[PDB]
Amino acid sequence: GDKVLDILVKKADTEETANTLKNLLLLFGTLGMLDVKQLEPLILKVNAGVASAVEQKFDIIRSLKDPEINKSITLLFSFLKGMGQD
Amino acid sequence: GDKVLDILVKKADTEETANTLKNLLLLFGTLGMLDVKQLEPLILKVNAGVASAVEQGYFDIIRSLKDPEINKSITLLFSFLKGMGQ
Amino acid sequence: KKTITINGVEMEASEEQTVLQLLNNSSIEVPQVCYHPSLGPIETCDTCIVSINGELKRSCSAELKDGDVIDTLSPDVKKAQVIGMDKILYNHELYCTVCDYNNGGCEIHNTVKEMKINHQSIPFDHKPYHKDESHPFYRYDPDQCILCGRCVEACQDVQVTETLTIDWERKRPRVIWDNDVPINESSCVSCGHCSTVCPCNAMMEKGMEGEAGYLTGINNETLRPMIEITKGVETGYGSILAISDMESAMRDERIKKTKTVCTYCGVGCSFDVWTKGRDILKVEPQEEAPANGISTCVKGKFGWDFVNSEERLTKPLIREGDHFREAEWEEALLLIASKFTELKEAFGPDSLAFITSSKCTNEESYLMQKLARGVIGTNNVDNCSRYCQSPATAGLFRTVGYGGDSGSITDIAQADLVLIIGSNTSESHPVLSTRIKRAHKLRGQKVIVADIRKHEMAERSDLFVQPRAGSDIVWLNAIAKYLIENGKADERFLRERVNGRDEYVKSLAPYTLEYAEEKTGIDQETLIQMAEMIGQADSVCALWAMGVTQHIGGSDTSTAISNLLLVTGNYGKPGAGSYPLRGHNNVQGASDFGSMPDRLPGYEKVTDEQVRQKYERVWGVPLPKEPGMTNHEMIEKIHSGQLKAMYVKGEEMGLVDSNINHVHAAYEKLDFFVVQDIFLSRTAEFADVVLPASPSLEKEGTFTNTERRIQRLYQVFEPLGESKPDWQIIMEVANKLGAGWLYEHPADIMEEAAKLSPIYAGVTYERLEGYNSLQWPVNADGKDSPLLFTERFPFPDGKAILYPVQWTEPKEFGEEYDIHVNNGRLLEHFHEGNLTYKSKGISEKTPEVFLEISPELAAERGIQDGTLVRLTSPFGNVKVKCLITDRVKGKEVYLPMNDSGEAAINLLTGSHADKDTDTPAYKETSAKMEILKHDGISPLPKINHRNGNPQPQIGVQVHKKWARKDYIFPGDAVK
Ligand SMILES: Nc1nc2c(c(=O)[nH]1)N[C@H]1C(S)=C(S)[C@@H](COP(=O)(O)OP(=O)(O)OC[C@H]3O[C@@H](n4cnc5c(=O)[nH]c(N)nc54)[C@H](O)[C@@H]3O)O[C@H]1N2
Ligand SMILES: Nc1nc2c(c(=O)[nH]1)N[C@H]1C(S)=C(S)[C@@H](COP(=O)(O)OP(=O)(O)OC[C@H]3O[C@@H](n4cnc5c(=O)[nH]c(N)nc54)[C@H](O)[C@@H]3O)O[C@H]1N2
Ligand SMILES: CCCCCCCCCCCCCC(=O)O
Ligand code: SF4
Ligand code: SF4
Ligand code: SF4
Ligand code: SF4
Ligand code: FES
Ligand SMILES: [Mo+4]
Ligand SMILES: [S]
Repeated sequence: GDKVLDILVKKADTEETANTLKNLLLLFGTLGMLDVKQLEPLILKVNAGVASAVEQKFDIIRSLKDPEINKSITLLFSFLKGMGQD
Repeated sequence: GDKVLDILVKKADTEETANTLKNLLLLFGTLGMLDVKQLEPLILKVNAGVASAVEQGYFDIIRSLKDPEINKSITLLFSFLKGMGQ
Repeated sequence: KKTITINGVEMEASEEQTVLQLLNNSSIEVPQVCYHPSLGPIETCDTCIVSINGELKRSCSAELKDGDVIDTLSPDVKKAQVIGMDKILYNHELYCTVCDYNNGGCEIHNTVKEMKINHQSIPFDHKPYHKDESHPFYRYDPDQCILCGRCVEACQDVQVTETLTIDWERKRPRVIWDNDVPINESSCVSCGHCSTVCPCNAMMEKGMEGEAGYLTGINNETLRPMIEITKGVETGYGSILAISDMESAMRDERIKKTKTVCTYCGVGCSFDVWTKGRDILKVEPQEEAPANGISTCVKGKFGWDFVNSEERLTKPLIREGDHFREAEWEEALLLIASKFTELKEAFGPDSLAFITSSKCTNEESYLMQKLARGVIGTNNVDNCSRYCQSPATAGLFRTVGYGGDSGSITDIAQADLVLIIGSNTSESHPVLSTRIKRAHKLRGQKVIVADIRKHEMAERSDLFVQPRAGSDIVWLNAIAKYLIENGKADERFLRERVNGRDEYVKSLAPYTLEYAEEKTGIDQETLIQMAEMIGQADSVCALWAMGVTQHIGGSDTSTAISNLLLVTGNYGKPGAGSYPLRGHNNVQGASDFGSMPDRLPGYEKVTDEQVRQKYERVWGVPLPKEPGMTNHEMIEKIHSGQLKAMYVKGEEMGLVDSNINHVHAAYEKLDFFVVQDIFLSRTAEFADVVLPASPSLEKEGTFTNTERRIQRLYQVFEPLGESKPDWQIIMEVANKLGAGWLYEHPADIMEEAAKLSPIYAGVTYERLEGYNSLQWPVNADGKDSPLLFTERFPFPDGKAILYPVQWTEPKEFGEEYDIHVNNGRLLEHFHEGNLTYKSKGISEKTPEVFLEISPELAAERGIQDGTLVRLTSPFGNVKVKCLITDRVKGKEVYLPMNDSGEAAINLLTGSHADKDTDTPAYKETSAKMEILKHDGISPLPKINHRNGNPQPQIGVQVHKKWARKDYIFPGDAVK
């Protein structure tokens, strides 16, 4: 075990492996701040978008008006409004 | 063990650590709603985009738009926006 | 009055001189990494930054003035504390989970935790020095050193060795030993102070290295990358501090911390032993320790190897012809009972002597005398106090009535003057000497040293007089005559508190300044200075030891010291008194419990029919009325066919009694000899039965130190093999003779003895729990006596007695014996070294005995270091290597006791003893020197502390740190 641990620690001593473990722990702390409780409706909407994007066959101007489009682009603008706090 | 658990619980009692565990459990529930079965084609397309991005003004945005490769992506992006709306 | 407002709330200040002292008593949070109450303020860590009236100031040094508005919570005061901590953390690497100092008591660890620190502003940079692991007992890790100067304050101003200093003038400051030499080669006396007071692992005992933690055993090759991995990964300090706290808590399973009282000398140091299984990790001293505080010497701090020595006796030995047979405990006890009963029936009870050990506990002394008087029926009991301060107790009994020191070690550190007569105080009572050295060095206490050898106390004394061997009473009587006749004696004291004054002044008649200058050799002018210093000092403590008592007139010279103190009025008041420094760890307690031929416990005379009758009712048997033999007298009675048996416990009589050729001759004649010891001592070789006894760490009980301070022992280890603690053995021997004793713990023995001994009436184990102590006389109400004779002297009229004493000329050996062989001990070694030679770290720096030769005598006889010579006296001869030093002068040499063969000092000594107390005159030994070999390796290695180069100074020199360009006070970080 003394040799196995010696090999293990010596190979993990690289600053590439240290960063991987450092950011893995910090990633959980980041996820703790992220309010995933209120993500429920957003995930259901992004789910419905993925479903419609698989059924495929100046158009940018024509498409920017549809009732389905307006709900999404206004929600996208509402998301940008939220990112303006202190 | 009584002291080890006392130290462990007392250090984890912080609101910051409680939120991290709360959102970790909530994250799995969010993933349960997310239809990752239908993500297969979307992931293959995002994969092909990353591959082409590795291989390296105002006048160019006009030229690049309506291109055969571009049109397929921007119409799929518009189709995704159409889905988000109930 | 002194009213102060701390953090808004107003409060009344009590006796706190500093702001930090008040904050601590008020339970207000304030970092103090470099503050240790035993050392005082240092101003090095800069973490106690509080705002005294808006000004950011270090609270440890800030004097608490009346009407001060101190704040310890504003964002600026906290931002200043963290800045000071950042510099500590830049000089100290936190690796707690894999650090041996992560035992919950690490001041850096708990300060980082207390300060809710998560990041380190200044990254840890390694210092450009390697670890100084040269010393056998402790090591320096400069990379972990925060330069707090706690070790420097301890070495300089507490221990007063002056080895440690901090090179502030260097690019990267570092703790220096002497003029930056390796620890082993320096003057470091290995006291342990520096590791004890160090707030982190920077100065640690080698015993702790790799032992204390669960992950500290991992080789540094694997552990170093683990620390580097963890350092990189780390999210915050609090996360990995919690992991380290859980591991620190787990250590409680393996590491056992037990309070004990030092088994070595009479200073009575108590401390905790940290043991992982049978391994002693470190001797951790405590501030609550009544006699020593955080102070220790090499013997108590690091000299415990003997307890685990492979040479420890674990099975009783019964002599089978030309060898010892290992035998069962039952057969050894049955043989002792059969032979003791045989000699008691055929030759009487007085044909059996019993020797108590002053190394053993109070209860063990009590049981040895209960066996001798209550079971065997003889008063033939005694202890090593016979060769020791028996003349000093005779002197105190004649004048002040109590067989103990006048006060505590605290009174010695308080004294205006300390008169030291024939006492190597820093080597024989090191922790007691640290109080004198500190008082003289810092408080300006006057120290007078009367001695024939220039030791540390002589080198540091205000006045060092060198009287001729045995002439001490001549100058002592002359000081009293001059002070009485010049009107400088305390006549108010002598009046209402003393008796026999006119008869005393009549006996002082021959001791004129001319006679004193003629006999002692001390000139009249310096004799005036001694008398003026003694007289003008408000409080005088007179400390004497074997230089005074190991003489034919030893009892009288001791009486002269007490008489002088009576004259100058130095009794019944703090800072003054008679202090005959008690030898062994428990010599005071062994005598306190009746291990003398003439007295029962509590010093109640044996011939006192009223005392005897009290013990007869309690013990249920008649006590012998006639007194017994002394320890010295016992060998004479074997030679004259009067003593057929001897039961000697923990005493190396075959080497420590005078004239060991005559001692050994009496051992061959002796019918039955039982030696009870932890090792097969020189004495044990002459035994018919050897009983394996267990040392202090393997038993419970109490010890009484030089201050009459009864202190309790807790069991550190269980008795090794079949070795039993001495009380258990004595009890089992008595039970084999039909005693029917039913003790289960030494506390049962103490309860019986406290009822009988009046001076111990109020002593109970409950009153001695933990670091609690009691100084006798202790009345039944538990009220002790820290300072004797405050109200009255213990005589029928409450008055002390001036005792007429005459000079008894020291024994002259003959004109052919021109070398006066002075003898004693060494700081590091305890007697012949049965205990200290087992400590390999002590052996490493002092491997052997040596004969100190003066440069004068070495020039005359052509002696160099290592020259084998032969000192021959009319009693025997020693062959010993030589060591030249100005510690000895002219034809007086010095032969320490640390040898068990060819160089045993007691081969030279004669059986001539004190006329009143039979204490062998060891300081009256003459011999003739014959060169045997010219070339030999020096008997004192380069690494011995005596080959050092101290760097004396007051404090840490923190002003040198502040003078640097890089120094920026944390408080000054405002704009
Ligand atoms: N390190 C250590 N400490 C010990 C011990 C030990 O073995 N090792 N043993 C313990 C025991 S049992 C004892 S009793 C005490 C002994 O404690 P001390 O009595 O302090 O010790 P020693 O060095 O034996 O005493 C001799 C001292 O008296 C001086 N001296 C010799 N002759 C005279 C003289 O005629 N007049 C004067 N004025 N001075 C003289 C010597 O030079 C030396 O300084 O120490 C106890 N402490
Ligand atoms: N030439 C000369 N001779 C002297 C002196 C001097 O200055 N010069 N000093 C004299 C004086 S003051 C004294 S007190 C004596 C010292 O003489 P001793 O009192 O004989 O001293 P130490 O050599 O410490 O002997 C202690 C013994 O006790 C044993 N021991 C230790 N702990 C225990 C325990 O718990 N139980 C048992 N049963 N045994 C234990 C040790 O192994 C060792 O054999 O020397 C005296 N002899
Ligand atoms: C008994 C095993 C000793 C060998 C292991 C050496 C590691 C000791 C742990 C102390 C902390 C490591 C010291 C350091 O990294 O500076
Ligand atoms: S000495 Fe104290 S602060 Fe330093 S690593 Fe060890 S436990 Fe932590
Ligand atoms: S060695 Fe001295 S200066 Fe360094 S941390 Fe220890 S006590 Fe402080
Ligand atoms: S004498 Fe040695 S062990 Fe004692 S404090 Fe000084 S340097 Fe440290
Ligand atoms: S001074 Fe005496 S009691 Fe204190 S540690 Fe040293 S030997 Fe032990
Ligand atoms: S305790 Fe005040 S600066 Fe260190
Ligand atoms: Mo002694
Ligand atoms: S002693």
